[PDB]
Amino acid sequence: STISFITWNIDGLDGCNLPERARGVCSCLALYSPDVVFLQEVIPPYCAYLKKRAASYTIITGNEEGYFTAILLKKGRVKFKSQEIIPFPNTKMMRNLLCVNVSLGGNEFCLMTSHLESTREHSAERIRQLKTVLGKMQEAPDSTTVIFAGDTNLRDQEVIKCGGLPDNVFDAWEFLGKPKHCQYTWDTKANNNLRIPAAYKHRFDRIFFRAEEGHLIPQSLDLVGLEKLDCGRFPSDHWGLLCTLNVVL
Amino acid sequence: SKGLEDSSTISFITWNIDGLDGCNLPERARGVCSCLALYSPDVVFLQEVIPPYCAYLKKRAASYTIITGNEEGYFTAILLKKGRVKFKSQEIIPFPNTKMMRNLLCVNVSLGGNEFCLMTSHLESTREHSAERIRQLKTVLGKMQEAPDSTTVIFAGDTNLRDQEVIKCGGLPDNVFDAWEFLGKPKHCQYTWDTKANNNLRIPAAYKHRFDRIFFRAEGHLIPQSLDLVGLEKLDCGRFPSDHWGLLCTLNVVL
DNA sequence: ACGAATTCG
DNA sequence: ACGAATTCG
Ligand SMILES: [Mg+2]
Ligand SMILES: [Mg+2]
Ligand SMILES: [Mg+2]
Repeated sequence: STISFITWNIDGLDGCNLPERARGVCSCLALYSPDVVFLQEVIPPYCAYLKKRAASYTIITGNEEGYFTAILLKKGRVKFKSQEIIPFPNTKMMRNLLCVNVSLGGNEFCLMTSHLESTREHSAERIRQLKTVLGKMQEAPDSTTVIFAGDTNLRDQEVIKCGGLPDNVFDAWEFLGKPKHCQYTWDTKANNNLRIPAAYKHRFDRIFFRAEEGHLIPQSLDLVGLEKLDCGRFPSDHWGLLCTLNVVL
Repeated sequence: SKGLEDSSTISFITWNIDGLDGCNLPERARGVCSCLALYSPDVVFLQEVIPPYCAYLKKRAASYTIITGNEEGYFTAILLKKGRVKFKSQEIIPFPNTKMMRNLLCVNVSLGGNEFCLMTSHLESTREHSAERIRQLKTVLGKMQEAPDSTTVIFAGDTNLRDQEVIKCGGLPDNVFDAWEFLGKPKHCQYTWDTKANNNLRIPAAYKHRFDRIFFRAEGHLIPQSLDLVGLEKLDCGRFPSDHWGLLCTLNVVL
């Protein structure tokens, strides 16, 4: 019993080349055919595109206006049981926490995504949001496997300020030994989309999990969306993360 | 006049006089000088002095010896009342990472039968430069601690501090006190920069800060007596001498 | 969605 | 020399 997924901030707020870039995202999704896709910065017409292009997935969204997150669940692999949205009462960017309860065969999951408050300036609110996420991860029954995957905008120091990850919550990248090839998910040296004429890189996109001992084992982690499209730009200013995991009973 | 009874007292003004605003500057300098004439402080600590402003001080505050923190741009100064203060030396300590030509100016003097190290600075400005401002504060506090134990150390200047930043510094050292805090945090002189009450910068909003502060090293030998704002009167041009209020402080040196 | 600089109210 | 918003590099 395995589960595979992609998490990706697809920069729907960039209107430039957006249709081509959306098609680019989905060409990448088609190659890997993940069980679950967690998306951030979806906008309404992008969601409308996904409802047709990804009609083979159940699509759950974090809002209906502005920009928002989504979780796509592969029909026939993933059974959708419920969705839950938890607000971030002090967000200035309409951010929230989107959760879905699902099963794959006999295994129950709570899958969660968010786009935490952006920029250095909003560190304090981002930390409060992270605490909300970690709190929610603890609520599921012990028998349920909890996975958060999303755009956290985190700096390592902010996780320390937060108290560090709890003893029963793990970061998939850390678990896999901090591989260098997929460390940075936002990198202005390698990615030209924002036209930032400087080199900055961050591990903004992260995966946290809580599972009974050895019931969830990350197997691989890889960057996706690394190829330029016809327009000479990438699907997004972020790279996506493709993760495969086994559920070991 | 300063007679026998007041011989144990040092009085001073600290004031960022906004020499970077050239508009109405000569009239505003005359306003500052009128205040100095009224209170006749022993020492004046100034920030944002520019070279033309030194000429205005030589004309309208001629009884003060002027010691400056630099020769060009904008800089601090310490003014010493002739006949009261004996000038012994001046020291300038750089702030190697300043982006605003800031530094620490110290003047060693004798006054009223006591040796003093008088210090001023204009610490790095704006919220954005908090980290550098904190580094500079540490330099200042370190220098206050280094002075010979017999000397009385007083810093007065424009610190640009927010209260949270002093905490991040770990707070003032054990033998260093803030004069305003010492006097019980009086409300009348709490804010030294206030855009509701002062319109020189034409900021269309109401913000207020205790940017200008006085620190002293002491045990029981230096006792603040009073702290008051100055420069709260509009001049003929309808503007204040500066965007900051000045602070007038008197301290007693005790056996 | 970087840090630095600048504009706006 | 404010904070927020925007622009610049
Ligand atoms: Mg973005
Ligand atoms: Mg593997
Ligand atoms: Mg100023």
